[PDB]
Amino acid sequence: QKGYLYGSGSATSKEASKQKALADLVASISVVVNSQIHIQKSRINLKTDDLELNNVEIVNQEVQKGIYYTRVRINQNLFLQGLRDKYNALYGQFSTLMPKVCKGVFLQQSKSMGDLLAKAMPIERILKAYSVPVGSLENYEKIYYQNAFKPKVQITFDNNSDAEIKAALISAYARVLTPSDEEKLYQIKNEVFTDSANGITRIRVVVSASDCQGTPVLNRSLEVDEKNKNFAITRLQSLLYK
Repeated sequence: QKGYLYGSGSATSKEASKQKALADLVASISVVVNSQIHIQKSRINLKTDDLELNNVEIVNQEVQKGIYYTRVRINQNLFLQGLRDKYNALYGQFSTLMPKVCKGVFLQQSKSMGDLLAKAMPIERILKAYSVPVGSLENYEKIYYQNAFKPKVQITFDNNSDAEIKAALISAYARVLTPSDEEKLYQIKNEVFTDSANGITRIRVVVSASDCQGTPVLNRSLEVDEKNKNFAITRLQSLLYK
């Protein structure tokens, strides 16, 4: 009950009006919120967006001569409860991302943990600044730095292959991975003919979650690209049309 925040907008379309008014409402709440953490910090950082809200009230709607106007508001307390909720949903989504069938994690499952922790911390900063509970991420962070940032995956090669480019590969693999030798964690087999062929599988199972890359440009060390291109591959497999 204690508080109601407003937002309002006008556009040559009813829908566009609605949208300009939410935007303006989120924008308006960011302010009240940022300066609440500012009048708390022991001495507009975070900018909220629709993701953070739900189904808010329409207080005015007018239309005249082609322009539409919409004004919206939301209860401050319902707004916080909704943050408590998106947070709780983030927390219990993390638990479904941890170690599991192995001790090791792999790419997307890691990127996702990174994302949750990145959405959660700001939400949590807000919540603590208003004296709502939920206490701690510290534990999850630990679990993240010790299993998921990177992380550690074994990297195998073939009885022959070759070193430099093998080096090139491990080097690129490394801007995303931490080559490890400990077991009970995801593997990535390799075979390089002139251009690689890559396997994923994890502990207890051979879940093949991997494809095979090539680039016939043979110009010696100047084929640095199987690397320069391998990154871009492995990155955009964290879910981005691969």
